[PDB]
Amino acid sequence: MKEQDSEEELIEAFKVFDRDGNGLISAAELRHVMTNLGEKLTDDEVDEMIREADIDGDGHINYEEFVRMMVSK
Amino acid sequence: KRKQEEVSAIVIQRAYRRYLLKQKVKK
Repeated sequence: MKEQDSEEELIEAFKVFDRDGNGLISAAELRHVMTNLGEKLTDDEVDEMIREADIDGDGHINYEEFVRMMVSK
Repeated sequence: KRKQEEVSAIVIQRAYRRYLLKQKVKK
């Protein structure tokens, strides 16, 4: 019906980089991490995903809303 | 003490690929 190969993997994958404790990630550090790894994640592509994720106050980003909208729409 | 951090970073990277794509079929 509606798999969750990305949702579950995204929530879990991000969880590994949890800092806030509740379930958030810093875009500042998250940028260098992802870009520095994988297939050299572009700085532009990472800037978009993080911008739509949330980013409030300093740089807190909940991977629940980000993943939610990522699949919800 | 395997760096599982990078691993999760690979799969999550795949999500971004689908994210940028997904919402982009026609009109």
